[PDB]
Parts: sequence; C-alpha cells; structure tokens
Amino acid sequence: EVNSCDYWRHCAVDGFLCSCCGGTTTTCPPGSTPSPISWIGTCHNPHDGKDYLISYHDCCGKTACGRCQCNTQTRERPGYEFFLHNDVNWCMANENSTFHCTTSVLVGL
Amino acid sequence: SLNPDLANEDEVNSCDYWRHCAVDGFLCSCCGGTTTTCPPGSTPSPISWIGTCHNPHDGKDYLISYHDCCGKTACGRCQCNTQTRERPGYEFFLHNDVNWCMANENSTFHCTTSVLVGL
Amino acid sequence: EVLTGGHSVSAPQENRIYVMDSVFMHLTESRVHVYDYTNGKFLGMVPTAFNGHVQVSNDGKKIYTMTTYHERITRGKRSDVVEVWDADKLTFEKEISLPPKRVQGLNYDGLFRQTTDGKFIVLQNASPATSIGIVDVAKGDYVEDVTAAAGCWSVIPQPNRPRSFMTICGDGGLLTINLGEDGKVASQSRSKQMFSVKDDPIFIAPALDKDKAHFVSYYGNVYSADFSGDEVKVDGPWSLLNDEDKAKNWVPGGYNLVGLHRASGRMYVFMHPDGKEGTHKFPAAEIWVMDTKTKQRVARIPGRDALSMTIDQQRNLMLTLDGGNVNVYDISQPEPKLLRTIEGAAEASLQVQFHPVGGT
Amino acid sequence: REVLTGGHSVSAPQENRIYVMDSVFMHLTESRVHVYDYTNGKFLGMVPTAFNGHVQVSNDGKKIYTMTTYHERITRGKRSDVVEVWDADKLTFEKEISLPPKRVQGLNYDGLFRQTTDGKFIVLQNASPATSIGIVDVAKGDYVEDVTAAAGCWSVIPQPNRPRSFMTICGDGGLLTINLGEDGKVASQSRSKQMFSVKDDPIFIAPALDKDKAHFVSYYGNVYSADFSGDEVKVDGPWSLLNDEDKAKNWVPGGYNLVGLHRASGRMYVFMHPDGKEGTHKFPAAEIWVMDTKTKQRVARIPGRDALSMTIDQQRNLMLTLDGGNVNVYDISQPEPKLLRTIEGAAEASLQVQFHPVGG
Ligand SMILES: *NNc1ccccc1
Ligand SMILES: *NNc1ccccc1
Repeated sequence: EVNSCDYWRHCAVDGFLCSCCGGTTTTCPPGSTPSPISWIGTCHNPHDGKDYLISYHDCCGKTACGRCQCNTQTRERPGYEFFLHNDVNWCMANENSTFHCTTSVLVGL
Repeated sequence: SLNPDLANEDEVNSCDYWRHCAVDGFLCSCCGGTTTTCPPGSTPSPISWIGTCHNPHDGKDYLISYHDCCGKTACGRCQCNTQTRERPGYEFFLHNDVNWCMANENSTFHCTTSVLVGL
Repeated sequence: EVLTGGHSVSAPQENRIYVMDSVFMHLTESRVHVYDYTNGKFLGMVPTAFNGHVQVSNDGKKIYTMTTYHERITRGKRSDVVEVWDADKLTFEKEISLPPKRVQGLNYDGLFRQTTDGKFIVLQNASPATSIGIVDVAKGDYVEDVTAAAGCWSVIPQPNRPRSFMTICGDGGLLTINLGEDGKVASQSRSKQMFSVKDDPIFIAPALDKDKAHFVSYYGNVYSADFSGDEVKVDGPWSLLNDEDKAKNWVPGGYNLVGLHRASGRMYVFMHPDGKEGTHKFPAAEIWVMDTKTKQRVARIPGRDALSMTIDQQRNLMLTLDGGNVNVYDISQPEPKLLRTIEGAAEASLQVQFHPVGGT
Repeated sequence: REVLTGGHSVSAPQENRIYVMDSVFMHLTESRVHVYDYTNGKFLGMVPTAFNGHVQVSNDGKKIYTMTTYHERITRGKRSDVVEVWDADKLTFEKEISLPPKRVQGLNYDGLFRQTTDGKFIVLQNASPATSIGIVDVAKGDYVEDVTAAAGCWSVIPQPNRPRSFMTICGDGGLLTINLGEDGKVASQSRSKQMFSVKDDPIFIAPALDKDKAHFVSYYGNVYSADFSGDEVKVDGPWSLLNDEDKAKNWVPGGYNLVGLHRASGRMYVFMHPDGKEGTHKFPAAEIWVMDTKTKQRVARIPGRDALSMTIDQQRNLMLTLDGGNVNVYDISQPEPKLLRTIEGAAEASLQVQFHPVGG
C-alpha cells in the first residue's frame, strides 16, 4: 500500500515515491542525499481519524527515479506560503540539486 | 523520386522512404530540417555511415550518406531503425549502431539525414 | 546533394509558439519545442538542461532561457544561468551568470519575466529564502537581489510602466518594486491585504491587463489589483459562481490557469466541478469566459483536460495545453472557437507562449 | 518522530542483482543503469550515466564501472570522456578516470566496455572514427595504453582462461589477440587466419563465450568458432544452425547481444526469426533456439517474446532476455528453458542486461 499515490501519508507528494525507487518512506535510495529542507503537509489518518504533519523531504543528487509519480495536493498552497508548496524542487539547496524522489516522513500530530 | 523537397512531406518523413534504408535515428525532415539540411542550430557531421538503397521509382541503386546533425539534444520525432546492407563495426563506415556525431565539436546526437551521393 | 547547417527557422515569427517541455521523467534534458500554430509543424528546439524556464524578448529577436548546470550533472560545481539565444537561428549567443539560487520548479509564467521596456529580466530566487533577481540585458550582468521581496512569490510586470513589477506576499497583499535605470530598487510600496491567505488563497497566475490584474481563488472568487495610480488599490472578492455553479461545487484548477483578453475585458479560466480540498491543480472540465466589467460568465466550453493557457492580444487567440497537446482557439468573439490541436507537442509541459508580435 | 536518513546500501544481496543499461535514447543525455532484484522484480536503485553511458560490474563484485561523456554545458563546451568507479553496495561515485575524447559512442553491445579476466584492467573500444582499444589500470585510476594495432577491428572478447588477454574482430575476417603485461601495456599479440568472409558471411560481434573458446553466429545462420586453448587462436566454421525445414522458411539470427553459452553443457542460445532477408539482422526474436555446440545440432526451440538481447549466469543456470523494456528470467538448468517471470518496465530503451558477478 505505501507504493500507491492514495496511501494516506502521501497526501501532498508532487514527485516519485522513494519507496518505489529502492528506498522507503523514510530512507533515501542508495546514493541519493536527503534534503535538509522540505515542504510539509497535513494528512488525515484513516485509522484513528487524526491529522498528522508529514515532512516531504526529497532525495537528491541522482537523476529522476521515474517510478510511482504522484501529484496529490491536500492542503497544498502556492509559493507565498512557501513551506506548504510542492511545485518547487525541495532539493534546491542540496550540494547537488538534481531531483531523485520524494519521501513522506511522519513528524507527529 | 530523387528530389525529396518536391515530394510529399508524408512520404519523405516515413521510415519506408526509399533513401532511408540504413537510418538508425530521428529523421531530420521531421525535426525542423529537411532531408539535406540540419534543423536550426544543429551542425552536420563531417563523417557518416553510408548505405546503398534501391529507388523503386526509377529502378536504380544509389549511394546514400547518413550524416547526423549534432550539438542539440535528441529530436525525438520519426525514429527509424532500418538496416538494409548495414554491417557491424568491423566494416565501420557501413555501421549504424554508432553515433556519427562522434567527432563533432559537440557530439550530442540530434537527428539523422539521408544525402544522395550518386549511382 | 550536400548537407548544410546555419539555417533559420522555416516559418515566420508570427507563426511560432514555444512549448516548454520539462521532460519531468528526465528533467536534466528539458527543452523548448518551437511549433507553427497555423499548421502544427515542428520547427526546432532549444535545449535547456535541468528544469529550464523560457521567455521571448519583448522585441521578438531573442529567446531567454534560465537553467542549472553542474560540472558532472549529479555532482560538481553548480552554475545557474540565463542564456540568450537567437530566435531565428535557434543558436546560443551569451551566458549570464546567476547566483546559485534561481527557482527550480514548475513553469509558471511569473517565475521568469521581464520589465515592460525589455531592459531587465526579472526572475524568482529561492535558497529557500526568497528574493527577486534582476538581470541587465544590455550589460549581460546580474545586478543584485531584491531582498525586499522576502516571503513573497512570483513576478507580475506592470505593463503601464517601463521597469516596475509586483509580487504576491505572505500577508495577502502585493509588493510593488520600481527599478532605476541601473536595475537597482529605486522605490517600492506595499498594498493593503487583498485576500485572506488562510480563508481564500489565490492562484498566482494573473489575468493581466495594462493597468490592473485579476486573480482567481481556490474557491472561485476573483480579486483585483489596480495599478493605474502610483499606489496599488486592491478589491474583492467577487464570485465566478452562480447558485447552480455553487451547488455543483465548481472551482478553478490548473497551473497557468487564467488569461485576459485586454480589448474586451474577457477573462478565461479553467474550471472543474466537485471542488474540494486538494483539487486546485485538476485539469479543466471546462473553460469559462467571464466579462470582468459586468462580472458575469458569457461562455463555457469543454476544457479538453487543459492545465495551462496563454493569450495573444494581437491575433485574438488562446492556446491551451493539457501537458502534451496544444489546442488553438479563436477568441475574437465571446465564445471561443477551436481551430486545431497539435498532438504530442511535449511530454510534460505546463507552459506555452506565443512569439511576440507588436506589443509596443 | 521519524527521521530521513541517507547512506544506505542496496537492500537485496549481490547475488540477486541485475543491471539494466537504459540508454533512454529519446533523452540520451540522461542514460542510466537500473538495478533490479531478478528473484522478485523489485527496483533496488540506479546509477546515472549522462550521455550514452556504458556499464559493467567488476569481476570481484565490489564496484560498478561506467563509461560516459560529459561537456561543460552538455550541448556545448569542453568534452570529458571518463570511466567512473562506483561502489556496488552504496551506489555512490568514488573515482573518475580521464579518457582521451574518443570513447565509443554507440549502442550497448557487451564488447564495447569489458575487463581482463583478473579484473585489473578495463578494456574499452575507441572510435575517432579511427578505431583503437583503450586500457585503463583500475588500481592506478589511469588510462595506460592505446592499442593502435587494433585499427580496423571492433569489440573486445576477453579470454576467460588467461588473466589479461582479449581478442577483437578485424576487417580481414580474422581475430587479433592482445596479451597485456601486468602494467597494462601490450606484452604480445597475434593474428589468426581468416575465420569468416566479411563480404559473404558477416558475423554478429556478440560472442557465445566459453572458458577456452568463443562461438559467433552469422547473418545467414552459420556458426564460426575461435579456440584459444593455446597462445595462437585456431579458427573454424562454418556449420549451419539450420536444417532443410529451417532453410525453407528462411530462419536467420537477429538481435543485438543475441547469443549466450551455458558452459557446463555447451548449449548455445540464439535469437532467431523466420523470413530472413537483407536488413533483418536486428529483428526481435520469434524464437530462442538452443544448440548443442558439440553435436552441432539444435536441441530445443521456445518462443522469443520479441527479445533483442540476453545474458547468462552460469552458476545459477539462468538466462535473461530483454525486449528493450521488459526483462524475462529463464531457468536453463535443463535443455528447455523455463520462464520464471517477467519484469515489466525495467527500462525505456535498453539493449543490455547483466548479472552481478558471483564467481570472483
Ligand atoms: N517534491 N519535489 C519536487 C516537486 C516539484 C518539482 C521537482 C521536485
Ligand atoms: N545514426 N546516428 C546514430 C546512431 C546510433 C546512435 C546515435 C546516433
């Protein structure tokens, strides 16, 4: 279920799911580097009915994974609310900004 | 049959057009160029593979030089992979699985042309 | 026969459009595809490396691209640049060095613009702190960051002034920047709150007139910024929606999702039914045509799943783009008329633009 | 609270891994190697390889070697041809080795980028377009020899029975053997007698390689052999793959990396198609034929699944086949291959797949 765009934690992913790319939801595929910065989403947990903060750190420094492309936009907002915005490359400040895939890191309630 | 510019565009832009018999690549005539002119901002290769193609319209065989156009990224249109009389790399100038842009100032492959040399 | 290069684009400038292909699946090989809108013919292309952006010089002679290189693509030193290309030969002419923070992101028009006088390129930076970058076209130089635009996003040129532009800020207002002849900030001003960021967020894409801009919101309201005077006056909301529209939850959706036909005041907007949180980038079920003076819808037509558009004021045309295919419309009358579709113009484009004609 | 981490190794053991070299011909500047687990089809990772990359895994299984071309600005600027050494488990870049700017740019035949049996030297094909063979000393990270004696020859066939010897196919229809010294310089060489007629019965370059001999198939379905049990290569052939029934339907070989040998049995695998004529030598397989190279007779035939390239793993008795996009996994422990699974969407445009080495 984690490799589907409709998995609940992926509600503001614009990118390739890292779990389909040799990584997991919280680990970068081998040889790709986490972004220290990210957009954040608030996603509804369908089990407990509570909303959770998800941090969408990208994995960077390798060319596009190309698998499990998603474009979900729950509570996403334009660049004037920059850290809620997912039409920018969150690898933009990495040593190498080439975008590989997006992770869905659970922060908390 | 010898002058593609006077022919039907749809005819010359087809992989089955008689003079495209050893093309591996994108036809330049679909890429903003013509059979004998590189698309704007791409550079002809000074070297090429050569194929021999039969012209069914006039019954004669012609030497065709497959020069590439170079220094722009892949055109992506009208990809062909025809292999009449094509041979492996130990007959190097008959071989079309190599980039004939290989000696250009910029070797990035854009598209392939089919230039009529003669009988 | 002899193969030659050095050739110009085969169709005249007034026939040309530019489809910015991000090639997201292979984003390091983005490019601009040049097409003839009158017959669908592919005319040529400009390579733009990683996540290129593109615009045409106001005078129609050059193509400006913005991109990022690294010495070894996925490793090595970064170089962010603007490139100047000749429009007719589709050849590289000049590289202008930028600081390594040009915006990397989807191709909204407002990320890469120019002043009305064409003397400055005006681009969005994100480090991720935001600022606006200014490039002096005549000098081939970066000037300096417009630091005043921190916490703001995107560039809306004021077509009634030579070197002024606005940006949308996190307080729901607009910041206006007026450049001097050297490209440095000569003055600035900040409007009152236009929209509630929390309750009625707007799309950044302006429906841009000569002295005002309209913006649509996530809930189908309209806001305006009037910059006829030295200070910007803001207004709204008014609704795009009648009761029937509201009962079926029609809202706007797309990327470069609006356009203004300036002579008539008609605003074009991509819309879809069954709106809710998360549908703001949905493809167009329909295109609505709004009279901005009477504030009523005058037409509605099938959207062809379009996401982005552009308007030509000089030929009374609208292009729409669904990511891969470009639709050409005649908008000389209230109801648009579909002329043709150019199939396979891109693999992943969210931006199309005409070659400028006139516009002085 | 979860924390995102990097630095991880490939999640499956080396013995499960295969390497699909994706040319991405439509966007050839973003070629890459995709790493898959053949046991379950899981995607494990990838290595970027820029323009028209080639790949091989070190014989000891510890490193991945790539060969590629960069330019300072991709489509302009200074060219850099390189070999890169990558860690096989971390899929990270370690070292760049400079090459002269003439490495072969072309489709991914195995024989364009190889290594000596002892693993100490990388042996690669150059074309400027004049041909030569380049030698890279892995330990030193240096290009150490350029074998100009191989002018007019093509491709590299390592000899598995000698530590630093390989052969190449020459324009005279014979083989040139090169024996490198421990410094990577040519220590000796020899030329065979004519093996095949270049004009009348051209061979495919792909070897069906045994420990002490190699077999080649021809455009017309003949088989040639090169026995290198001694210092001088002994050549023979042709024998025909075809019986009279096969000839009546015009069966011939076709593909790219189109043959393989199971060394324990002597079985040779070949992609074949009916209705052969001039120009069909790269056609997808209608069938895979299984030949007994000792008796010089076919033993089995199975559907080809439109495959173009293959590779064999000796120790697990496996054959992979590849149709450009999908990888089929076969068990070849018995004379009839058995299809175990298909990995769909392994590449967009691949003509080469390879197993991770397990021999050492
Ligand atoms: N989420 N990462 C991303 C988004 C948009 C473009 C490039 C990368
Ligand atoms: N014909 N030019 C060509 C062929 C194969 C690869 C790249 C270019």
